[PDB]
Amino acid sequence: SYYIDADLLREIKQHLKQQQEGLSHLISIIKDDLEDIK
Amino acid sequence: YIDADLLREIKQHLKQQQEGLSHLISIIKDDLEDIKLV
Amino acid sequence: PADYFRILVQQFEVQLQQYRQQIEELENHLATQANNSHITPQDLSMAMQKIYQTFVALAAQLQSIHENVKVLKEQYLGYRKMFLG
Repeated sequence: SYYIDADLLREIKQHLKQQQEGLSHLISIIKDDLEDIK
Repeated sequence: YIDADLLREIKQHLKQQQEGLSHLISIIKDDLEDIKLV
Repeated sequence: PADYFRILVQQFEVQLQQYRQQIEELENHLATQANNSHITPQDLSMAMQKIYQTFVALAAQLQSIHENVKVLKEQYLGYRKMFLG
């Protein structure tokens, strides 16, 4: 048996969806990845 | 960013996970210790 | 170390290693400010859901380990009453 606050967990989900990412930045990360892997 | 309130939320959540596992580990340790005591 | 005991110790170590890696990967990301900038908020949403799925597994194993050590004590107690009084 393990106690963990579920209200806090879904609260973390909301804050993650609400927050949006700059497309221009989102692409810089993708580029960097492809390069960093190849 | 990332937001600081969302950080404190995450930290609190992960901490809750550790406390949960640690609690179970404590029960196991008690069981092992009581075995020696019989 | 029978099969039941061996499969648990092994299945319990693989989840332990996963959890260890996932946490360190996340802590490092949230460690420095420049580090968070190298990941999207939806990467966290992943990591979080991944670490939790592992946590649930770990918690299940630790629980079953508690159950095993419990029957160990009971059997051990059974034998003692038989051969030691």
